[PDB]
Amino acid sequence: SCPSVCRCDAGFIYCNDRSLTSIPVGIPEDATTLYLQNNQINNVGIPSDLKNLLKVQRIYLYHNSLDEFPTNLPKYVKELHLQENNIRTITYDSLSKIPYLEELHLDDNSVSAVSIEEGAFRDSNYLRLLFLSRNHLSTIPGGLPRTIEELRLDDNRISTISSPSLHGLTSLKRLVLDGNLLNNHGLGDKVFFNLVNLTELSLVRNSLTAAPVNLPGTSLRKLYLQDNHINRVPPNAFSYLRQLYRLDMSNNNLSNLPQGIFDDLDNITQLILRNNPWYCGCKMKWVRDWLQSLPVKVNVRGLMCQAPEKVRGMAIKDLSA
Repeated sequence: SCPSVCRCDAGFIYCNDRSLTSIPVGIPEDATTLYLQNNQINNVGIPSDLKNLLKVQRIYLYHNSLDEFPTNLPKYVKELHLQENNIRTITYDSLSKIPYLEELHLDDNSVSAVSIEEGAFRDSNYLRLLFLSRNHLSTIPGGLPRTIEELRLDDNRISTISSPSLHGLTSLKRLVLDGNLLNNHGLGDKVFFNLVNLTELSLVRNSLTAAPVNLPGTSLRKLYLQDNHINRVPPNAFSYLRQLYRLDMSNNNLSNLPQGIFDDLDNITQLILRNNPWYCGCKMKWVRDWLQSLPVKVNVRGLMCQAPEKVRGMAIKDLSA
């Protein structure tokens, strides 16, 4: 039942790390897992008798010679790994050919905003986990199904986010937008407000000049704004976030905080504000009284004076005038 080069055992077919250019024509009728990882298999190397396999559920095709989205894939593919390859073309035809698809992997690929077909993902409503990280995507695609729970777009070329692109995704929980050229104007006017089930949001290493407003405080626990150029934070930005557990704002251009900003945060435990040139004067004296009243279980780190030079390297909670 098994080929000469590739070796299989009770539905688990291991053809991996054998320097194969094309998949073997014959595979056992009854299968569960198919390993084609770390090989030289290209888009043309896929045989015609691959779609005939019904029992298959998970295929590992990462680190291969794929140029576009694979064709003639099996009728049932729950888990599909298409990472570390040169995939550029993702059309409606190749994606709709797989009626059942729970999770799709697309890490370290040459996928852009214009490469994807307009409303391609809208057909397959089984998608829950989608990873579009380490790609050349200029913007988040509009056509996406509501069933997505986890979405990752880290280390991309995203500059602007369109409004109807993220609207409608009710069951979305995690959204990662790291290593992008996203500014305060580039980010949607209202784009996170509708995401009610959103728990984790990451905006690490972006061109953001200020903290965004209209954030959902229904399920959000972790908010990441690390390695940004945030100068001023409005009082409405952290307001209503009564369920926020962690707040990381390391490496930012913040100098002074306005009165009544962390008052709405009730479930707050972590308040990271490291690498910030804080100006310790008279207008921000409210922070001194705030830190000595509640922060016992709540920890505020990196909140030290940088201006003036006389009181540099000292905590606001210990200082008094």
